[PDB]
Amino acid sequence: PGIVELPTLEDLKVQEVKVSSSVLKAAAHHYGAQCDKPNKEFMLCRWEEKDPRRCLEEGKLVNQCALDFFRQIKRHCAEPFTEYWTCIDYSGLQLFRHCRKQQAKFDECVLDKLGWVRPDLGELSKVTKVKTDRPLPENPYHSRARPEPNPEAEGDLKPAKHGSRLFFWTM
Amino acid sequence: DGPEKNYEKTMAILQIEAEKAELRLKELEVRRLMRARGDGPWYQYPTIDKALIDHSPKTTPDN
Repeated sequence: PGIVELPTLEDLKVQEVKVSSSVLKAAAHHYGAQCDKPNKEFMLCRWEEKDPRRCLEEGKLVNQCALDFFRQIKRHCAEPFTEYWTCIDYSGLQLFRHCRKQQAKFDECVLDKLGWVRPDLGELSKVTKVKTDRPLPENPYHSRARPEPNPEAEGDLKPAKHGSRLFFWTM
Repeated sequence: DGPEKNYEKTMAILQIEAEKAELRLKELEVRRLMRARGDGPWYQYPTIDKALIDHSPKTTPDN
């Protein structure tokens, strides 16, 4: 019994970034490097509040920053990125292994056109510290008041009054 | 021996056994109450310990 509150359709009307999974995979490392702040803030909100109905604005801002990143890569390094993501898309598993020359062209293009460097191995998987300004959810699980603990057992022990007190056994 | 022998001995025996009797009655009543409500040192029943619960951030955010 209650209300399943749901934000109206207007709040979740994001611009809906539209690139295929192969295109996303091609720009994975550079996007993670130069877009880490919105992703990290949004995910910390998601993990702390534990309520996607609450951190929708961070979901907006992450999409805004992703679209800005893709607009920059469109404006500066369109051709190498296009060839690289097409060559990634050809593979069934989308492995970076086969596509290394196009990766080199894309990397040098973004390095000398947008000042970017790909993260080294394992750099993109380190736990980061975010400087979010939202408060800490006091009751993320919405837990009710806990039952009071049972009365604690304490006190000095003396011999049982009149022994066992079990039938004729006096002692 | 004198009658005071039996008199004082019966005093002690009667007092001790009366204490035993109403202690047994209190035992029965206390056992009934503690089994009915459980707000007592005994008749507690096992429950899952909380320290087994893991609180580390899982793969799914809103676990």
